[PDB]
Amino acid sequence: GSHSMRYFHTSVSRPGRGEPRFITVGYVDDTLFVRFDSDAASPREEPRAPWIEQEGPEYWDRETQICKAKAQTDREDLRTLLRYYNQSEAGSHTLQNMYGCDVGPDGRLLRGYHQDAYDGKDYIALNEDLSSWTAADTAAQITQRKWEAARVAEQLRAYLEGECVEWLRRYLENGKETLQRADPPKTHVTHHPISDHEATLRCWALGFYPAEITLTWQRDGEDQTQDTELVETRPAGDRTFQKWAAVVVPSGEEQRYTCHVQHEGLPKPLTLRWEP
Amino acid sequence: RRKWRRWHL
Amino acid sequence: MIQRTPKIQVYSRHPAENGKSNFLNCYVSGFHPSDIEVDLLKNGERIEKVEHSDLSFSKDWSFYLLYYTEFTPTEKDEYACRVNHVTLSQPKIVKWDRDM
Repeated sequence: GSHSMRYFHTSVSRPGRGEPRFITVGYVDDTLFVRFDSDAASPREEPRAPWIEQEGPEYWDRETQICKAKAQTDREDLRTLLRYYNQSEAGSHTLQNMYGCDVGPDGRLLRGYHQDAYDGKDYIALNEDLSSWTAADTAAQITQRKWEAARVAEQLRAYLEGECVEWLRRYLENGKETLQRADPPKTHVTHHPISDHEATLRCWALGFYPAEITLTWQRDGEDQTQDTELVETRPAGDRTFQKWAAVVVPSGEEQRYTCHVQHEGLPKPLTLRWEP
Repeated sequence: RRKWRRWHL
Repeated sequence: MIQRTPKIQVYSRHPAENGKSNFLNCYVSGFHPSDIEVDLLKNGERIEKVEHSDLSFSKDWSFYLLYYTEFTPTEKDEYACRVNHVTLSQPKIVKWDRDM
């Protein structure tokens, strides 16, 4: 249904060890599709998904120029942030930026984003109106006045409403065999005795895409959300994801427990039970 | 595709 | 200057079958700053050919990384992930339990 395009950027200064490290990656939904690393041999933006390789060399030239320019801007901005926060030149600091757009099933803009962070904390963010700013502190208010004077929000709005949406739709069409394919979870339940009295039931979901999933345990149709241990959804390494949910159960009572799986790749939700 | 960043902090 | 300690998961790409090729994964997430050292161990020795994903981050700005390598699980061999980060006094070692 709904889709997103995001570009992520990290610059990390390293005083005494050369210029800051700069790494940026682009995502459509949960799929990484481009990458640039300043520390790589002859840095260029590189493809990481098959559907983006069909773009011509002028695409990769422009992308690489933009990345190199961002790395340069970050070097200057990191020096400025030292002044804004009365910091010494000896420490390592981190500058992060994300921007992108969400589009709905009808292919129109749902929301645009552009936000920056310094040393892991919010610095300045474009508001949902794509016309105003939220500054985190008095330093970021200095940036906010500069950006209001230079009409930065109007420049971002043009991109987020226009190019961001148009190029996302292009990618979704060229990558439709993967980006518009939901892979359903392969599911099973395993049984792990703790003692003579109790056992862990673990409900597994493997090999699904996209990462969004809901796993819950029920006993006689009552949600055991209080007693369920969930792991964070984790990448399998092959584009797909994994997750499990576990409950501790009185031995001999396993058949009272059902695991419920919801994912966009499934016709209808699944219910599983432990099978001896 | 990416947006040119043309502003400083 | 916020600091966040990594969360760590060690797991295989596919359910483990002894003698069949697989991928061992060490997923580190939720940490800040981004400098981190991750080793995959086999019986306590560092595995040499380990690949890792490119640095990305979540909505709360915290980083995540995937380290992985091909392996063939046996009933005898013991695998683990060792993580050092500025937020940890000593490196943290997490053993691969195939049931998790």
